[PDB]
This record gives sequence, structure tokens and C-alpha cells, in this order.
Amino acid sequence: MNINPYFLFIDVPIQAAISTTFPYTGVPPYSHGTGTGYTIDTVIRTHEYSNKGKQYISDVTGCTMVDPTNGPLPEDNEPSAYAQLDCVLEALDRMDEEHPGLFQAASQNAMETLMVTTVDKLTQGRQTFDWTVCRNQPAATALNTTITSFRLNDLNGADKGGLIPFCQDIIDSLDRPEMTFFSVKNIKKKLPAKNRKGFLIKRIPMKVKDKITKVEYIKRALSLNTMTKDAERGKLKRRAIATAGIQIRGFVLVVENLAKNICENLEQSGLPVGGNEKKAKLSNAVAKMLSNCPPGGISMTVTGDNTKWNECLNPRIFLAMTERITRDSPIWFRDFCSIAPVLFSNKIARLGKGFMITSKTKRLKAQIPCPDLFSIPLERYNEETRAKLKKLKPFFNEEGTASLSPGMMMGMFNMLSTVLGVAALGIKNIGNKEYLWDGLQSSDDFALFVNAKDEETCMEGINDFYRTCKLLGINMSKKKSYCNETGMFEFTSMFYRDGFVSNFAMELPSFGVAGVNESADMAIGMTIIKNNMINNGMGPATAQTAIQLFIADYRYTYKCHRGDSKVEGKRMKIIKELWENTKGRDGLLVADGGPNIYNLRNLHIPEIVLKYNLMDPEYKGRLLHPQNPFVGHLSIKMDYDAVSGTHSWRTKRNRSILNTDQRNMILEEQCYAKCCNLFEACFNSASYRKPVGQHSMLEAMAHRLRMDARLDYESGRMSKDDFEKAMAHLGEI
Amino acid sequence: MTLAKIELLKQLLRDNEAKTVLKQTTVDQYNIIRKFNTSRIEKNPSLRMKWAMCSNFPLALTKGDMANRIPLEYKGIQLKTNAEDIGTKGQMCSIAAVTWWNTYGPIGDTEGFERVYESFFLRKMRLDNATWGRITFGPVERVRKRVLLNPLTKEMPPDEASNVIMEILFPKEAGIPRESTWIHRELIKEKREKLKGTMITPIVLAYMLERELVARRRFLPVAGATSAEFIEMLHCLQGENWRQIYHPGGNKLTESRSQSMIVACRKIIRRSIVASNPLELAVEIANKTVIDTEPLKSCLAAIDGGDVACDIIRAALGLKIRQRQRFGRLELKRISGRGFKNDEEILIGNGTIQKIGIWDGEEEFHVRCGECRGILKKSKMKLEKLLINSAKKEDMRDLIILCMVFSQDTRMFQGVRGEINFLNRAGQLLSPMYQLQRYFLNRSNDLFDQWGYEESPKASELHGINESMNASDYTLKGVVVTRNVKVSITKNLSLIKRTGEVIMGANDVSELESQAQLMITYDTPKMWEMGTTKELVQNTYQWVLKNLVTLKAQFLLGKEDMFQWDAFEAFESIIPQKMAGQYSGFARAVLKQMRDQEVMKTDQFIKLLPFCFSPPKLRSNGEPYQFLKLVLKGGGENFIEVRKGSPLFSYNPQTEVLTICGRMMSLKGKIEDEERNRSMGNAVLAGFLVSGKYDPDLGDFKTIEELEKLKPGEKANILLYQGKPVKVVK
Amino acid sequence: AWMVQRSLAQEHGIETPKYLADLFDYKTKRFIEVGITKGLADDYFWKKKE
Amino acid sequence: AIERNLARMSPLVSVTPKKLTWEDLRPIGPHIYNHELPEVPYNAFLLMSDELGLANMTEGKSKKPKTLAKECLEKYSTLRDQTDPILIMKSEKANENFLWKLWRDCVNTISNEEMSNELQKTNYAKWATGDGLTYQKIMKEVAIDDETMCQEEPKIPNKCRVAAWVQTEMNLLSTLTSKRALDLPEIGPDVAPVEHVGSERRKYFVNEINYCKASTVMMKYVLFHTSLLNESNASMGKYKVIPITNRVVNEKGESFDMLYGLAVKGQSHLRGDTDVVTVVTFEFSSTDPRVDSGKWPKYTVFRIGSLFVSGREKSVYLYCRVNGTNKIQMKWGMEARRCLLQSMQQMEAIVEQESSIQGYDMTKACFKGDRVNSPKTFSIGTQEGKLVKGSFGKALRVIFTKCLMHYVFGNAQLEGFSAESRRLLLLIQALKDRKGPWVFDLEGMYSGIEECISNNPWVIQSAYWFNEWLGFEKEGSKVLESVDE
RNA sequence: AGUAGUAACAAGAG
RNA sequence: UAUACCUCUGCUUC
Repeated sequence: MNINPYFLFIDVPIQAAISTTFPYTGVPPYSHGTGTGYTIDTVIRTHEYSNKGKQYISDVTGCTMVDPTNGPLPEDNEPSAYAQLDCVLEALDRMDEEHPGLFQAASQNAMETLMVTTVDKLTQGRQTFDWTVCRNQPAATALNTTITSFRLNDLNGADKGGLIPFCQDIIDSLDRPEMTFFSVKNIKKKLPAKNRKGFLIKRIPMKVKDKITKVEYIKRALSLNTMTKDAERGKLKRRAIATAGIQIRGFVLVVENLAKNICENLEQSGLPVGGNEKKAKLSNAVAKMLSNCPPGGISMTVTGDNTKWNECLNPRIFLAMTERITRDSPIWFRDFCSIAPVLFSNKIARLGKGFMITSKTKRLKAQIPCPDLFSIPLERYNEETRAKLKKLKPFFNEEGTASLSPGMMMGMFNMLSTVLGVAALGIKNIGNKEYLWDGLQSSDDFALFVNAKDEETCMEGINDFYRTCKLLGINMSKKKSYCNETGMFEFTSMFYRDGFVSNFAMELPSFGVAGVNESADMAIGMTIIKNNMINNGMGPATAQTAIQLFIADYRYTYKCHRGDSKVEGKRMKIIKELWENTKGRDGLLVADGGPNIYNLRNLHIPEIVLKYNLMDPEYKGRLLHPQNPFVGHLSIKMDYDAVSGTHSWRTKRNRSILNTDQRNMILEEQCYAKCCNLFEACFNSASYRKPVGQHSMLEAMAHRLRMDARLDYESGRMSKDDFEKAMAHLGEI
Repeated sequence: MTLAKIELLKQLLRDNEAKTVLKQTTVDQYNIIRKFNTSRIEKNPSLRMKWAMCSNFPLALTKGDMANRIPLEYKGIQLKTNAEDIGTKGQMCSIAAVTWWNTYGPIGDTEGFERVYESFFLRKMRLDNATWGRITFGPVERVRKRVLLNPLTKEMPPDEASNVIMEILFPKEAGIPRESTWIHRELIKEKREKLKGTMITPIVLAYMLERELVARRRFLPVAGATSAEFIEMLHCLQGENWRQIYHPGGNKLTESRSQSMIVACRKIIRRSIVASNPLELAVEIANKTVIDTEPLKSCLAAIDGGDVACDIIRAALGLKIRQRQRFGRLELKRISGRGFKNDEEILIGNGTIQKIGIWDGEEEFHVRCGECRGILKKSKMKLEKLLINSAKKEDMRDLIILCMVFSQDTRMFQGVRGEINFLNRAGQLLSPMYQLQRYFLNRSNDLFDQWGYEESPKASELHGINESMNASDYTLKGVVVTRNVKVSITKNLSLIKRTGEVIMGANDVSELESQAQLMITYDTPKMWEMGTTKELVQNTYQWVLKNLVTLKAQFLLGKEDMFQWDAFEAFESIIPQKMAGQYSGFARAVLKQMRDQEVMKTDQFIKLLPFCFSPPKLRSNGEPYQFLKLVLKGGGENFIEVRKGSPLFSYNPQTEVLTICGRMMSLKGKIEDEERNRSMGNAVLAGFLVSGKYDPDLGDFKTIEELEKLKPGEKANILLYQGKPVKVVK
Repeated sequence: AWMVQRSLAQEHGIETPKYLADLFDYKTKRFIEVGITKGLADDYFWKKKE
Repeated sequence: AIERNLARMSPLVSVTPKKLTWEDLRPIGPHIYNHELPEVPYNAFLLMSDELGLANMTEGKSKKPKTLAKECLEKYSTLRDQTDPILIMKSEKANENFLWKLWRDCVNTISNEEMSNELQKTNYAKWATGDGLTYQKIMKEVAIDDETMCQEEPKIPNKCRVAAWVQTEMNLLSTLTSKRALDLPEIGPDVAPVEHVGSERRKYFVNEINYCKASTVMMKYVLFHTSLLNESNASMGKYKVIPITNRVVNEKGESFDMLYGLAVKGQSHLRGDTDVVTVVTFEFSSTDPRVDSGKWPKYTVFRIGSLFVSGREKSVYLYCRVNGTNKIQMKWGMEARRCLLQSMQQMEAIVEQESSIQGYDMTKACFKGDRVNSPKTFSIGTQEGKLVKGSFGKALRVIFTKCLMHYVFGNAQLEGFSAESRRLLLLIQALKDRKGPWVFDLEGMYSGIEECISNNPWVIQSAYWFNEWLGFEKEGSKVLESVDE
């Protein structure tokens, strides 16, 4: 008797048992080595979709530019990037006509937001391309380097605090003939020592001023870094993703804020709608389309998906979109909003590491940097790369980068593109034919409803929608998209079948131990179960099972099995002692080899708070010792409820930096850290609330400490000695 | 400590780097240089942790005495190492070091801990003190709504909350004084007193404060209970296919009762309306309804709120009826006069037409807003008199404005400028009057200017006031500031007074069916009856399938005996009363077709049998109303197709599987032999039979308007479901 | 300035001025507001008193 | 502008829609049936169905792994003492001598009296581990001049055909045993009725999986990877021997420690997450590889004795193989218990949906049947070309097994195949429901799916199963096609 | 060898 | 050339 797990689908329908078609217990595919091939693929294809447009050499950068917009319409189903401005403007006019006031209101909100937005805002951009060192760095560091660099070119917009002067300095820095910036280099110095030879050589780092010419700077300012996307689910082959510089961030923020402020008020945009609310939108949007045409009215649903979404959409359109949307706004704001598209219209793409060539005979390998990419016979590359490199040539730059005028990068203008999709959804009809379409949009993923009298019309409506989208540079995936009679459909891995079904598989990877620490991961671990019980349809048995499995994973990961158990380990050896010593054993946390007291009803309660009354005074005292060394200097995506105890620790820093030339940044860091740690002692609220001021960081401390001294004296805390000493010290400062 | 700070400052300033950093860096830029580090963003912490936990010294300590109290090793086990951490510049250590510290470390001060983390403990007492009830299996309609996740101390906007936190924790650094301080001075005082002696770091106190001040509102699937202290237990309260009665401990709000009470009463009424002798049901149910812990009796008795349904029930059990209304912030009680709403179109001041329900008839209310009290006398679009007391300026003002708007005066309607069709922050369109309220509450100058003035009362006890809420000789037209501060119920739930006049209309309650706040319980058999559309639909069809054995048999014996059955009364309470009869008359006929003639369809019989309860309504001709789909109350989804399947009801003849609101049922072993090639046309229209198949010469698929107008004995084409043409005759 | 003002007011134990004062007298424990008018002083005075 | 453009745009630009009919659904992966290709070989990390665990009764509490394997081998000395290699089958590029030397080194190293589980870095160990096999990095300046150096053509997965060992693995892993392997920890006491219902449900749901085969295999993978990861980081440069351990409880309630084999940990200076550590597996078995040779081309099989298994004597074989893993897969191994939740939730959904219909806990009803209702029955599989009805528990265990196999064979091929085939599934559902589904470029769907079928056993089997099912549905369609009309 | 799969590891660095 | 059967590193990007 041959078992067939598919035969379940004879009994239970596919949506009802959709969880079993997701292999999320398995491993997701990671990348290996270089992504240059994947980047080059994108560069070639992006131009492949627009090569019948207008080619021209940029007199600024000296790069090869291609312009599809207002180009010849396609005569085939190959991904077209040839959008038509007029049609976009009409699609916009329709949206404005049906949503009047939104266009200017959103702009005013975004403007009034911008005006308040400070520079520090840029620090929360995660990985950012640092143009000074030409590497992906933390946003804060990439920003700091850019500010310190700007300071050398007499650009102190940052000192004012606001974003506007900084952005001004950014667009101004383009005019600079030679951009100067710091670069660190080492120096030997004989420090005194008790070392036979009475001295020691420590390489003290020192900063050096380095110059870049206007063009070479502009090229970096316009550059985008690239890397293969790891762990991307539900796909065979890998692909590339990009990272932006510090310059464009401020200009994108505003545009996305605007597009957000717009999208929020649209009813056919699924962004920034929470996954839970997306159903509230979708099911209703369906309910509307259902009861609209009773008499033989065939309501069809189309499970949409777009191809080459990023590689077809052109900045030149987004510029027009900003220009239209900002109609009523003043000029400076239009000029402000217009910049990011202008940059993306003239952007440059970096090609990652390169390609590794080898000899099996000699067992040798070597990476060929993108500059040296062509310093070799093309026959020595493999068959595909040989084809790619030939096609890359016309868009290739001397310094080893690829010019890329058309197309967008993976995840840049999500909002503003979603708007362009909704704009397609806004037409609803063409030529007064007997049908009406509506739908929901989300970047490259869309769901299209079409109501009409007979399906022959519906299909022509869908065809009209397709042919329409072509004019916006939006390309529907004939291969991945499919249509059916309304009642069931799929949208961003959410499955509707006369009501959205659960897809428990999707969230299953989150059940594991998160990797923050013992304290947090518990809270997270229970909270995930608690939430998945509510939203994703997990019964009490399965939930209670997950409660067990998580503790199982938790105790192995953090090596903290039951104190009564006999599992051996360095920690366990002490845990057992703690078990023997402690009286209120049920008061012990699992991290301390305590018993799991959680169940369905108290998932939402922190373990410490649960067990507090069961703890011994010394144990809770030690566990919650106010000045314990394990918890660091805290400072106020999902958040959790947890208590700050000894299990709330932080791990060691990655030490690989120690034996590289970036050692400096440790001293550069700690140099700040000292000043900030002190400034926090002077101003305790600094940790909570962002301090404000364009004045000197020292001045504040001086004044504050002076007042502290004076008041501590006159109140009767400090003695005349301490006051005179304090004032004597401060006097010098 | 100051001396130490200054000394450390001087020691730091020696370092030219630190000096230049302190001199060059700005107070703004502090926010940047703080986040400067060599650290990188961990893209796979789930892995990196599992890896790191297998290393020797994964953790980093803080440099200090408490670190030095930890020994290097302990009974062979290496606790920590000499090597410093790059970030902390303190020693590194193994996780064991934690387990040591917890076992043999220094015992620290934990006084205040409970008050600091009070917010969390309140959950623990809200669970520990709670009491659980019954668990019931059966369908549950979950409505996805934004709700408050946790109960707060006092809800504020983030900006307002942070300032309070700042006032509590860092009073010297609060900066510019806000009004908030004066409003929450008692809260500040309290938290200041409660969090004084503790040793815990302020940054934690601010977090816990912000947790219990700032609100966490999120979209969730909810059914019944929506109060925070219910939401926090939501995972246990319900599923899709089960319900759990839960009674949380601690005190509960009055408004939370007032919220649910209304829904409960409305829901009782909506059911009891359809069944003859409504009062009987209403009383039967209301007697045994429960709001969380309080009976509906105790609630209606104790609370002085209600609206319409509440009074009707109040008069059904026997107690006073507070005819009170709420216009946003304005609270009204009825002194005399019963007005009637009439939908008209008004051309409002700014120059736009608006469909508004104008209230005809004279009316007199006892009025209160915040602290300001008064008496209101109004007529159809006119403030006749407004006799108020003196109070705070904003209350007097808002009282007068809310009265001006509530009165629907033309002087108000013709005092609009710009636009008044703005949505709320979520993006929802407010109602015509509440928009005018939200508008004139802000921009009142137009109203006050457009209103008009007149002579003040010269009676000693009376006074008049002007636009700025100050005494004046020229008062606002119709405004006065004075110094001085049985019933029975019908079978059909209308309240009559001794003089024969009726004051409450059974058909005067709101059809709007909102989610309650607390646990709405019905301590009776057949709870479902007071349920949602789909719940009732499902339970009904289930009850049909459960008794199909007898119900299908009696249909060959008892003529109209089945059509009326206890269970169907509920179902009918779903159906629009304007269609119930038309549906019943059709269903009964289509069924009678399958009875009297030799063409049965069990799947259809089951589908239609519930619709036949309500007394039928045929056309003038004697023929019933033909239908494509039978619509139900609420949600465009909720309808039963006649030819095709539908979101609520569909049938799969391949597996003989009946789908009801998603749930699967098996009809196998309960189907006749000849239902194989038995077309559906013989149970789609009443008094119609399939002759042949689609004959092009007959033309197109004829619609209901045509089919009803066709003469008896006349062929026509009909489309069952997509791709199934049929040739039918009358 | 606000830190100074609030520190002084809080340390001395008095209400914080809602506006930003100019000086503070240590002996009197009183904040001081300085005004530089052109015409009459009496005019500029009672306007501040409001 | 829009319409004026649409007017002048070429007709060739269209969506080319077509209404889907069942005959358009041609069986996916036409090559998997071609015998001209090699049948897909077993490529997992450890053995699953063919596993043979040496059982050692204990107190039921943790001991040191070396001591455990030592005592186990002490119990079963006859196999441990066997120094005489009886080679049955040999992996093409393996080395009998090195492998057997490695096996003996493992056995003896573990069997010895000292604490350390370290192996001497011998030549056979260096071969089996793959010492110094990494290429030497050099300057680009050199490599550019060196004309012999070239970019390597990438290795593309081979095109395998269907193999029955997968089918059998599925048939067996889903079957019941008398041995429970799970290590489920304690939870808080029940108070609310929901918790009692859940707890009462777990007795039915959990045990149904725990008693089955796949559970033990899973726990083996988990517990193994758990330690392998620890050694990989704790002892990077040291070759170490790690036992394939799993504690088990029989129906009587006696804790038997199971030793399925011994594994050699390679050199693990793992920097990047994807960086590989080579692990050499020596696993006991009772399977004669000559029977299904196509299954074991990656393995080297010895014959090291015999045991009284089910009363009768059975020949004990030693399956020797050079394997490899990394931080990612070890972590995902450690997080494999979840294979429960995905299969347990999916069915508890059905128990809840049923309980909704009849208004009480329908668990016992679904599993065993009851006074009112019959037990739940599902179409579980085929038998000489006809359906077969399996119980709820079997339907559960089948899903659990599937979810396990998702991990054990999880890779890009599985991701792509699942993702792309899910669409065709949904279309087939639309057809089953008669919702008149249309397609725009079906060859695209197919081309998208079929490129993911190369040399993944579960993919290649799932394709076959999919075609069989798709076959059986088309017989069902014939019932609907002529309804009414 | 092997892991693995459109490119990598099978240690790297001073 | 050497120190170097030494030293540093395991997400730290060139």
C-alpha cells in the first residue's frame, strides 16, 4: 500500500490545508561567494528592457545613459520599460479627481514633518554605503564620517541640527571642485616601558586629509552597492540586492513619507497596512465586488504578480509623479522632492567582489576585482560570464562600475511605486465597455477583481488592464499570474477561500529561540505562541506543545536544564548547586535550571513577575541586583515585555576587527563613548530623550556642573573646600 | 558627585581627542556619536546565539566593582577571562558566570521593584483573581478591529506622556513647561512618591512608565469582548470554532458596562422582534443575560445611561427609563417633547448640499457638558431657549456650541467656511452632524458671528454673556446664564404612557451591530439565537441536517407543518423584514414543487427550508417573487444563491459534500438514486420545469423581470451557474 | 537657561516661571525680567504684568 | 492619452488568455519516468528507516556520551570487537582501508578509559576529513598573468529518475512502533477548561506521532546536530568522535539508550555561516545494500556481525560515508522538533472544525469514533491502482513525516518546486470547485516548476505523487462534467 | 573526497 | 629570511 500525502487534498481542499505545502521546517537557500554575476544579470536585463529607447552620454558623469520613457511602444510581451508620461499623468489626474485634497495634504504633512526632521534621523538606516571608505558601514558611522568629511569642506549644515541644511550641504557638495576627507594611517611611537629595553612601540593612528576630484566624488555619491540576497524562500536561483549611500537617504525619506501619507488614505493600497488589517481591507474589498452585479454578473478574481518590477520602473516617471503630486506645494519643497528621482535617474551600480579564477592542477584560486575584470582574455572566463561581460561593456566604467540610468533597486520606492500601481487600479474601465475592475496593490504583488456580464468580457477587461499597465511600465507575469471565478484567491502568501484561511507554516520559523538573550527570548518565545494562537489559528493542544518545544530548544541552546536533572555541563554544575541551595525551587527561572511554569493562560506574563513571590530573598536579590554587571547601559520589528535582570545580558563584540586596519574605530568609538557616558552623567535624561542644541557639547556640561556645584554648595551638600575646588576646576575649563 | 564629574571632566579634557570631540560635537550630534560603533547588524541571531553559546566566553561584562566580585574560575569552571571586550572594555565571561552570580553573588536591594513593575503585576492579579466559566464548541464570527492590547494608567499621546515621564524622572531637564503638568499633577505626585526610594535605573522607570502611559492599539480578530483586560487574554477567550467564558479580576469601568449594555439590549430586541409576543422573549432572555459578572437587571438599574433599547428593556423588566442622549461630549436628558427625524438636503454655509436628518417637533432637555449644566428648549432647526449655569469657560463655550449644533439651527448650518468632510486619523468618514461638531468645536468664530445678539435679561438672578464667555449687556440670541442651578410596554415593545401616547419606538433602535466591550453571556439554552448572521446560518443548517431524517419524511405527509419550527425564528431575525415574506413565499413554492411533483433535491430542500418560516408574500398574480440570490443582514458576502453556490452555502455532488460557512458536511447515504442527471432548473424558479436544453431560437438567458412576466406554458432559456445553459418552461 | 531656571526654582522650592526670565536674585530668591523700552516705562510695565 | 495610446498599440501585446481544462494539465516532469537516467540516490545526512539502534537499558538519566557509547558497545561486544572487515559494497571514490581504520579508531577511542573523545590526526582521518584540500589564495597580479587559470564552469545538479526507496521511506517512516523517542518538557498546571481540553487533546495528538517512526529519526537528527554544533565550535581544530545517540522509552516504561552509529567530526574553523565542516558517518543497519544498490552509491557498506532482532538472526551491516554540514543546517537541525507543530496544527484545525459542527470535543470521535459518530477516514494512498482509507492518526503521521522530509531534503529545489507547484495546485482546486479558471502562459508555469526537478528525492517523488493524484482527480472530474447537463 | 549547486568552503591572517 | 610546533580570528564587510 503506497502512501501518497497529496491524497489528503482529495478530502481537505488546498486552501484548507495550505500549511502542508510550505516546507518552512526546512533550510532556506543561502548565497555562496560573489554576486557579481547576479548584479551583471540585472544590469544587462534592465537595459535589455529599454535598449530601444534613447541612448546618450551624460556630460556630468561621462556614463552611458538609456531613456525608455516616451519611447516606442512594445510589439511583444517581453518586459517593457517604455512608459508613457501622459498616461501616467492621466492615471494620476484620475486619482486626484477621485481623491482630491490628499495630494496637497500629504505634501503639507510631509513638508511639516521634514521641517521638524533632524539629522540624527539618518542613523536608523541600518547598512549604508560609506563613500569615504567605499564600504558598507553602520548608518551612524557612515553619517558621522560624512559629517566630519563635510566639515573639512566648510559645510556645517549638520551643526544646525535640521535635515534641510544637511541636504543643502549634500546638493552643494556636488559643486565642490575637490572633496576632501579623512583617512587614518598609523604611526610608531616609543612609549616608556619596563622591558629590558626601556620602551615599547605602539602604532598610534592618525588622521590624514585625502582629496577626490568633483567627478570621482559625484560618481561615488551616485553609486549603489550590491550583494546577493540570502535566505530568500520559495525560489530556486538567487538574485542581487543593493545598498544606497548617505546622500540620497534624506531625499528618499521625504518621498516615501509623502507616498506613505498618500497610500494611507487609498482604499486599494495594501501599504503600510499590517498583515492583520490587510484581511480587513481585502475581505471587505471582495464583499463589495461580490454584491455589485447580481444578474449573471461574473465576478472574477485575478491572482496577480509582476515581472521585472524593479527593472522596468523608471526614475524619470517617479520624478513626474513627485512633480504632479507636489503641485500645490511651494517651490523649495518641489525642488527638494525632485532630487532623489534625479539621483536614481543618474545612478551608478557597483559590481560586488568580482569573479574567482582557479587552477585545479596547481590547486590555486584568486578573486579578480571589478576594475581588473577585463584585464584578462574573455576566453578564460566561463561560457555564461563570457556572454555577460561582452554585454556589460557598453555600460561599463573604467573604475569598475556599471552605469544604470533606468530601473530601480530591490526595495527603494515601495510606497511611490505602490501608488503607481493603485493609479493603474484607478481607471477601472476603458471605452465604456461592459465591465469594471478594482483591486489591491502591494509593490510587485497585486490582486485584481473584474466584474462583468460574461467572462469573455472579463478577460478583455483583464487584457485592457494588462495593456494599460504596459503604458505605466508595469509588467504583469503571464507565467505566474492566474485568474479564476471570485470566491478564492492568493495575495502575498495570504489565501482567501470564502474567507482568509490560516497559514501557520509561514510563522513557524519564528517559534525558535530568537537570539537576543535568556531574558528576552523567553518572553518572545511565549508571546509568539500567544499571538499565533490568536491570528494564525493554533489550537490549545498545539500551542501547549509549542510551549514545550520552545523550552526544549531554550534549555539546549542556553544549556540550562532542570536543576534536578543530571545533564552535565559547566553551567549545569552550578545550576545543580543552586537547585540544592535554593528553597523556593519553583521560584527559579528556567535559565537557572528552574521549572517551566508557563501555560496557555499566562503567556502574556513575564516569568520573573510570575515567579517573584516564589523566589528566595537572596535569589531575587542576586537575580535583580540593581547594579549587576551583566546588563549594560540601556537606551529606549517587535517589542516584548521583560524585566531587567542578570539574564538580560549582552554578548561580546565580534573580534575579527582586531587584526585588520580598522582597529582605529575602536579608539574612535571609545573616545566618543567616554564623552557620551559622561554627558549622560551630566544629563541623565539624555538616555531617554534626545538632547537638543546647536551649542557646544562641553558648554552644556560646564554650565550644568557649575549650577550643580553652586546649588550643592548653597543647599548645604558640598563644603567650601569642594565648592572652591569645583569652581577652581571649572574656572580653568 | 559633582566634584567627581568635574574631576573626570578635567581628566577627560586632557585627552586632546576628547577635548576636540567635546568642543566640536554639538548637543544634537550627541545623538549620532552615541550610536557610533564597530558593531554590525546581526542578520541571523537565531543562529549566531546557538553558535555563540558553544563558545568559551561569549558574554561581555561591565567594568566595575561588581564585575570584580566575580572570580576568574570556580571549582574548575572558568567563569571569566582577563581579556577585555571591545565594546564594554570590561572582562569577558561565560554564561556560567550568570549562574554563579545568581547563586553566590551579592544580595542587592529590591525595594520598590513591585511598584516599579506594578504594571506587570496588575496582570498577575488580574489573572490570579479571575474566574473562568464554560467552554462551548461552535462557530464564531471574528471581526478584525483595532483594539487596546493592555490596560493603561492614563492614556496620553506620546509627546504628552514623555513630558510627564520627564517631569517625574528628570524634573530639572524638562525644559519648557506644558499644560500637561497641571492636568496630571496628581499622577506626577503619585508616581514621584511611589518611585522615590528605588535603586533601579531611570531609563527602566521611563520604559515602564511609557508602557503604562502610551497606548498599544493593534488590529486583532475579536468576538464579543474588546476591553483591554479581555484583549490581553484574547488567546484564551475564543477560537474560530470554540468559545471560553472568562471573568477577569480587579475593578471594571462603568463606561465599559454602558458600552456592552446597549449592544446586549439591541441584540435581545433584534431577536425577540420576529417571534410573536416579543415582550415574552425579551423578558425571558434579558432575565438571564449577563454582562461579565453583573446581570443586565443590575446594570440597567445601577447605570444611568442607556439609549433606546435599554429603556425598552428597562420598561420590560420594570424600572425607570432614563431617556438620555450623548452628542459627542454633550450629555442630554429628556424633560419633554418627542421629536421625529426626517432626512432632508441642506445647502450648508460654505456652499454644498448635505443629506442630514432634521428633527421635527418641539423638545426640551436637561443638559450637561463636563462641568457646565443647563436646560435646552429647541424646535425644528431653532434654538428657542438655552438656560445654562456659570462654569469653566471651555465648558460653557462647548456647551453652547454643542447645543447650537445639536439644535440643527439654520444660523449654525449657514455658518460654515472651507470644508467639513475631513476623515479621522485612521481614514474614516465621520457622520454629517459629528463632522459639524468636530468642526465648530475648533472654528467657532463663524458660528458666534453668524449667530446674532440681543438684550440681556434684567431679572436679578439672570445674566447674559458674550463670545469670550464673559458677562455682557448684549447676550447671544437665545442664550441665558442664570444664577440658580407611569409608563407601560406593548407586546411589540413600544412604550405607552397613561395618556395613550407612545414614547419609545421598537423601530427606533439602531440597526448598527457593534462589538461589545465586556463578556456578553446568555445564561439560557440556545445562546446562538443572539448570534451573528453566519453563526445563526450555520447553526440553523446544522439543526436542519441533524433532523433531515424526519424533516424530509414529514414533507411527504404534513403539508405546512414543518415550515414553522422553533429553530427558524432565529434564522429569520437575520433576514431583511422587507424580503422575508417574499423569500418565504418563493422557497415554500419551490419546495412544494419538489413535494407535489416527482423532482426532489435534498441539497436544495436543506438550503430553502429555513427561509420558509416567515409568513409568505406572493405577488398580485398569486405567483411568488423569483430570485437569483437571497441576501442577509450585514456583509456583502452574506447571501444564498439559488442556482449557484455561495460564500455561505455550497454543494459538491462529486463527493456529496455540503459546505456551510466553510465547514464540511457529508450527505452521502442521504440522497435519492435519480438525482444523478436531475437538472437544477426544476427547483430554481417556482412553477417552472426543464423541457429540453438551450435552444438558440429562444434567444438569450431571460432575466427574472422577464421570467416573472412570461405567460404560463412558455419556453425560455436560463443559466444555472456559469457554463450550464438550460431550457425551462412555466 | 531652562535647566538653570528649573534647577534654581526646584532647589529653592518655588514655582517655575512659565516664561524664560532674564536674571535671578540669590538673596531674594526671586526671578527678574529686564525690559528696555523707548518711550514711557509705565506703558511697558503693566503690559508685562499681564 | 491612455485610450489614444491603447488604440495605436500593437494587437500582439496581449495576455493571450485560455480557459483551463483538465486535459491541459499534462503530468509534470516527464523525464523522471525515463529509465535512461540514473535513479535518484539516498543523499540525507543520517539513515532514517534503515537505522539500527543498539539499545542499552539505563536509569533514564543523562550520562556522558562516550560513557554511553562505551557501555552500549560493552553490551554488544560481538560487533565492537569485530576487527575483520567484510566489505559488501563500496562508494566509487572511497577508501576501504582508511574508512575501516577510521571506524576502528572511533570504536577503540570511545571504548578506552580516558576522558577525551579526540581522534589522532592520522592520514586516513586526514583523507576522510579532507585535510588541506582548500586551494591557496594568491594575488590578482599573479592570477592575471597565469594563463592556465580560468573561471570554473559551475556544477549543475544531475537529472535523476524516480526511485522506490523514497516511496518505501514514506511508507515506513509514517508507521507506528512501540518506542517513544520525544523529550517533551513539563508545562504549568491546568486551570482554564481550554487548557484541560488541550491537555486531553495532546494525549491523542502527541502520542500518535511519538509512537511512530519518524519521531525517533527526527529526535536523532536533533540531538545529533545539537552536539555536533557544540563540538564544531568548542573543539575547532580537533578531530573528535561523536556518537549518534537517542534515548527511547518502550510501552512498559523502560529507558533504553539507543546508539545508531558513530560519527567523525572534521576540522571546524567555521567563519561564514555557509562554511562547511566535513563529517564522516558510520551507521549500523540491517539492510542488505545489494537489494537496492541504486540507493547507496554514496555509501560504503561493511558486514560486522549479526543480532537476534525479532527472535531470528539478522545480519548487522555498517554503513560508512563521508558527509558534510554547516552552522546553518546544524541550527536548523536543532530546530526540527517544530515538524510536530506544522502537522499537529493542521489536524487540530480539523478537530476544531468538526467540534464546531457537533458542539463538543470531537477528538476521540475523529480518532477512535464514538457512540454517535464514526472515526475520521482520509484517502491515505494507493494500492494496486485503487484508493485506500487511512485513519486520522495515519493522516497526521503522514503530514508529520512529510514535514520531516521537508527538512531532511530541504533545499532550493524543494523551495522552487513547492512554491511554483503550489500555483498549479490552486488551479486544480479551482477546477475541482468549478470556478472556471483561466491561464495566460501555462508553459511558463510548467517551465518554472520543472527546472526544480533534478536530483532531490522528495521533489522527484512529490512530482510522481502529484501526477498520480492529478491522475486520480481526472477520474473524479468525470462525475461533475455531466451534472445537470 | 565530500558538502554543495550557476559559487563557494574543505581554515584565514601577522 | 627569522621570530612562528608562536600569536590573533569564527557575521566585521575593502
